[PDB]
Amino acid sequence: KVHGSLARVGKVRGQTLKVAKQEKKKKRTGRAKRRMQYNRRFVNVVPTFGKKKGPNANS
Amino acid sequence: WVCRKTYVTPRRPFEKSRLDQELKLIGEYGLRNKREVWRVKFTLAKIRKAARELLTLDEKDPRRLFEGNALLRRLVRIGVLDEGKMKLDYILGLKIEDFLERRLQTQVFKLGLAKSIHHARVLIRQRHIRVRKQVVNIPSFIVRLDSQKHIDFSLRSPYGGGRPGRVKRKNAKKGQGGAGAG
Amino acid sequence: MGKCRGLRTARKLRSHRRDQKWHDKQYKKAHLGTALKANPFGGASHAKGIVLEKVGVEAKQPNSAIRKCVRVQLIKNGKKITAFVPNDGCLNFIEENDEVLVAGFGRKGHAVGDIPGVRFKVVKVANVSLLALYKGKKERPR
Amino acid sequence: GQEYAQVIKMLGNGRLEAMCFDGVKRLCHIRGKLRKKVWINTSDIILVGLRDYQDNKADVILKYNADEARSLKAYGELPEHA
RNA sequence: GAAGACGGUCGAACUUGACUAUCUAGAGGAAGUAAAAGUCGUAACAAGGUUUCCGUAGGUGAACCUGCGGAAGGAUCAUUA
RNA sequence: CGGGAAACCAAAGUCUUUGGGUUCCGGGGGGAGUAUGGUUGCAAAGCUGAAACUUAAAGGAAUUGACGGAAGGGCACCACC
RNA sequence: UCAGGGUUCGAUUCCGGAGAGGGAGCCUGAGAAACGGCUACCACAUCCAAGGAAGGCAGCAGGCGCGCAAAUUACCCACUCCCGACCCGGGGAGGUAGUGACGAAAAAUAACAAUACAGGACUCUUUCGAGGCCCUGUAAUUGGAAUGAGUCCACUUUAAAUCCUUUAACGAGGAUCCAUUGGAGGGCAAGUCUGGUCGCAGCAGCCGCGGUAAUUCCAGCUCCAAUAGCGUAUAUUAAAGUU
Repeated sequence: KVHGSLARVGKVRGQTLKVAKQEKKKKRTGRAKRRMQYNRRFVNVVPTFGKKKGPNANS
Repeated sequence: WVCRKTYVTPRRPFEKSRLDQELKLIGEYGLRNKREVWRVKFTLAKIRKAARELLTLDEKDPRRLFEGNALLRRLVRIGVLDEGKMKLDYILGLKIEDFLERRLQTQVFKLGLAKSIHHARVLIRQRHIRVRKQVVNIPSFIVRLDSQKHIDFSLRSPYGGGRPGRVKRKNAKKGQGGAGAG
Repeated sequence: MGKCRGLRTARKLRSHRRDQKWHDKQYKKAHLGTALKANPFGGASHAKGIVLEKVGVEAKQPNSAIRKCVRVQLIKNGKKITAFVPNDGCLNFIEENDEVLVAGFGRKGHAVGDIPGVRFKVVKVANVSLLALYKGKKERPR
Repeated sequence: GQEYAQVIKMLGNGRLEAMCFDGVKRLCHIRGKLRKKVWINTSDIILVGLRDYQDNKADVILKYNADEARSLKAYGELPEHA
């Protein structure tokens, strides 16, 4: 009732081809970042009555 | 060594409707964080609770009279509150903006001397603003009534006079060493 | 209303309540000091022990996996306890005769998930944090 | 990449008694994809999974055939005696 | 007017039993539990093909069977003479 | 009327508009009416009554099919006659 | 811990009580059954030329052991007070610095135009089309406009210093003077992703995911939330009208 194996321990982590870090930008300091959020969310942000939309969408 | 907390988080944590409300407040009010709002939602709840207790007391009741009038007078000195209000029946029917409206940051906008709730906070936190003999760097301040008029740039920050700027003064000597001579 | 209503009857009401509190399991646990007396951890929140052996435990249906815990002798009271080793290949990081910091599931003493009869998890070895080890912030020192 | 096994006895409910050709009797658990259409027998070849766990036990993954058994001499697994 | 010293009182401590409370080792043994996808029977979900179940006693590979008194939560809210 | 989750209930009513008197038992399900001590018993047994561990549903009610070696049921030579 | 009722804790900056290795006894003195007094036994430990002899950090530091867990073998009697024969001395009382994300307060890591554009309510026009206010981004770099974090003459602090609160000389074009920690299937805020795997590794408090188009995994990308903090474990409380 245990017997069995571990041979396979860590098989996916070790098979998952590493990815670069890439990079890019810094996102913004405290209140300024809050400000960008508020303009992007609300000012931005006009929205349509498209019956809605999304934040982390592709096509 | 006595100390106390100054803010309180909301029972609950994800109520789109509340989140949007707070974000609009941060934006209008050049705020920094939710705590920044939470701190005020907290300030207000205690005031309202202070108010509600009082309002349940008998009028003329030395305790209700002596402390009610005081709460009101305190609330008015800061402009937070007005006279008809200026009784307890009106504080009960009050809100956060009314406080939020009295901080530095939004005033330095409100009379040109910033043109942004933005500009305002970096101005304040950078020492270019006195409330009359005194620099005040606390974008978080709370401008008292007859103190509204004494807010202005400071005696030396450049506007306010005084040479230029550790970066302006760099630039003057930036057209000096090369383009003048060798 | 199952409960006298006489101005006097404080003692009956007070006492009837004392009598029924028992059935509350959290209450009884506390008054019987169970945490001190039965429990492997002292009535403390964390506990450190030595690794005896590595177990591959057979996750309960409808799930199917080999679980991967160690068996640990707690230094404090020589108690024998099996503890889960979380994340991918982390067994790797604990060896027999190891030392380890164990902590509760967050289940109130009740085993977690599909993982059968295991009530604790490893947190530190190399005195050294499986998390920091798994990431590679820090190593299997030696 | 391990050896195989040989069922010796049956238990029932995700339990079967096997006898590893190497001389190790343990209780192997049927495989999930195999059990779908495979019903281990008390007399047949099988493959069970076993890793860093003393090997005292193993789980059944797939099964085998018989007719091929005569070919097993060709499988290079069983000796001139199986 | 000291050491010492007669006898006593308090009495730590020590030695041996008794007492009470709390805790704890243990070859092995027998329960219950999990539980569960196993083996042997069909005991009592469709009248489960022996209606079911309770109290109780005796007995059986095993579910269970059976007598004696209950209940319907039954398969009858009726019986028409 | 009103109650209740409903089945139902003139009491199971007068219960969030929660307060007539008093008594008893329960706090998820299993472990268990079990262990252990006390008590009563000639005996069989009865009363009081845990835990470790186990587990995410146990359970209730109504609704609907499916299905029945339940009742009235039908229909067809893929059923019988 | 907040409806109200309540619910739980309290060794711990004060008050009252108790002890200074365990037990017992006693001297002195107004006050002690005192242990930075003594004395015996009992348990412990130490020096020795072996006959002897000397000791008690639940004081301040520090050290061992223990553990989930806890700081300098630092400076001063100047403050605050205390004691003595005392204005004057003495105080690990106490202050002072060092360590210090228990935890609590303030809240930096970038603001303003301009072109440049991307856009929407407003107006004009039959439409096409154009104007227009409120502006936000988003680059393009500009352009002038900025401040301590560091660094540092001087000065302050104070017993003397440190730091704060003070400032000449320096210190912001992003590749920074470089913000984090959890989450993104449901509850639950946020990928009807791309590569990889294929009920494997893992995820998952609970329900549940993964058996080859994985929105739960493993990674990136992207996005969310709380933010100089955030996750995790645990006692306990609220939620719980499940005492």
